[PDB]
Amino acid sequence: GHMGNAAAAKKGSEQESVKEFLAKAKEEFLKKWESPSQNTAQLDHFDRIKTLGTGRVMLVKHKETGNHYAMKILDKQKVVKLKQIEHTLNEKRILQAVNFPFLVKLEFSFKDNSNLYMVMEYVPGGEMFSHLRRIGRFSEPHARFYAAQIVLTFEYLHSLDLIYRDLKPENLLIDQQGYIQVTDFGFAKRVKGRTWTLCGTPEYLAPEIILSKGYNKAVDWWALGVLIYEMAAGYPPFFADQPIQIYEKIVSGKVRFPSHFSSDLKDLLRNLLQVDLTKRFGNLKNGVNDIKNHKWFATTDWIAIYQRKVEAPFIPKFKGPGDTSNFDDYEEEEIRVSINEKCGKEFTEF
Amino acid sequence: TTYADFIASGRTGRRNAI
Ligand SMILES: O=S(=O)(c1cccc2cnccc12)N1CCCNCC1
Repeated sequence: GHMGNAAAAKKGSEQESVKEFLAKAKEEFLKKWESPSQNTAQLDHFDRIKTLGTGRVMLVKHKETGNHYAMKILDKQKVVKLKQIEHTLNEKRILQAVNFPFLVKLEFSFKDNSNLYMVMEYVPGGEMFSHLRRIGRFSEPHARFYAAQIVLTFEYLHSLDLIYRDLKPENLLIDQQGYIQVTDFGFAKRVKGRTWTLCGTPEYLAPEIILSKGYNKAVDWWALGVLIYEMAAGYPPFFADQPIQIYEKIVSGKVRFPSHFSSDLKDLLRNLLQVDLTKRFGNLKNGVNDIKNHKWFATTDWIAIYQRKVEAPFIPKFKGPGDTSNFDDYEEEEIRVSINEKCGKEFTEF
Repeated sequence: TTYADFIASGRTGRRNAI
């Protein structure tokens, strides 16, 4: 066999320890899932500094403590117009219930007459997208460091019956230690069986999202394949001028690789970007272990990644607190709070 | 090359959800 007695015993114990950890993690999550947190601050506790992204996310500073945060501002009337009510309430509910080193932490939340506010920790290193486009492509060890954190995060989320559905470099931030933070849960859904919603980003959609058939958590493992491909190649495996042409390529599944990709990497990606759900890694009898035990991850110490004891390959430049130099610039619209309360009934639970 | 096709696709910037 591939493992002698010692290595076999070690791997089996590690995999049982994961089960033990996830059982406790799920009990913790479900407690907060059932009894959420609300209205833990108000607007005038913060000074607005700068727009980090676009509703809109702004760097703010806590007046009392001087701590910096990223505050997401949603216009209640806009969310209603876009039929986003359920999406927004669910994002807040998820963020206040989960807990994992690579998931952004919601520190405060509140609402006023016009807006909903989610105040999260400030992740100063900017988006992965920025650094990927800046250096072109990541070397395989670099790409693997990020990928391992996504694998652990999806293992955690999937144990809670959460499907993520929004993976892409634009939605992954780099923290001051060089580790990844996942932030956007507007498309996540808690569902045990199949679901059908057409949502996500074209380059990252699994075939079974595109096609009318139902799908399950395995779409996230397809999206991991897309992410790892894009990190290591510098462009995604399926693209074209228009989303319709992208979907046609995805459903064909004919994937080609750069000549510098290792054989281990191509083998992993062929098993993740697998159109046949009966064969896709992450969807088989052995679950996530088919991925974590793949040769491309042989040098990955999963506990050490989780414990954040691995040296990161890239450490963002931080010129002090409140430095936004790793983010793009956006036009600054003033925050307006109406005399009159808007859509109060629809957003009671926030 | 594949990269040049990617540049020519116009989808090299930030991508929006559908
Ligand atoms: O960078 S954000 O503004 C952002 C969001 C949430 C928490 C954040 C924490 N720190 C910086 C930026 C943050 N962003 C919004 C658009 C979607 N892609 C990446 C997340």
